[PDB]
Amino acid sequence: VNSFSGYLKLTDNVYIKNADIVEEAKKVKPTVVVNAANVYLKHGGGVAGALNKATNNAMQVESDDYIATNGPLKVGGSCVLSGHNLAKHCLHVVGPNVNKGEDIQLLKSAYENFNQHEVLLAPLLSAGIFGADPIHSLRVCVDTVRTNVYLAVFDKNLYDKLVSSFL
Ligand SMILES: Nc1cnc2ccccc2c1
Repeated sequence: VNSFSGYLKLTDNVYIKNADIVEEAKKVKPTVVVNAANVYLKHGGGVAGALNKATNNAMQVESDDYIATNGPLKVGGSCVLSGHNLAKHCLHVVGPNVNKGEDIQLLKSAYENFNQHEVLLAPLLSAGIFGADPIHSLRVCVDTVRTNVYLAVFDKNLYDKLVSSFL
């Protein structure tokens, strides 16, 4: 049993809810929250900006030190950093950004990072401002992630379309 409430069950391991991931993280304090990161860990907008704002910029300060030491992530890659006030850990995952011309085949590699964690609170990778089709992102999630994933969708209209269209 876990603390996640109000989710619709899509598969054995994938759950979905219309929710603000920031407000969900604050309530649950999950072991892992996933950030929709870029390779520079520059958290300016979208999920990254919303989570960073909720940490009072502490996520960005930590991230800048990580990049100064290690250099940029790979598209499809990840790193584990602090969850600050939101979670124990934040898994920063880089999905391909279609608005930068990145290979959408890298979305499966991105979701494979989730398999290193038994339970996660996450957004749909590459969806929203990353420019991918969220329906596609949910299909790749279900077909790639084997661990237990609780997906938060910010848009109510999109949530209803994701559920209604789910095969
Ligand atoms: N409170 C907010 C604001 N913006 C967001 C943008 C993308 C995903 C979630 C968000 C949550």
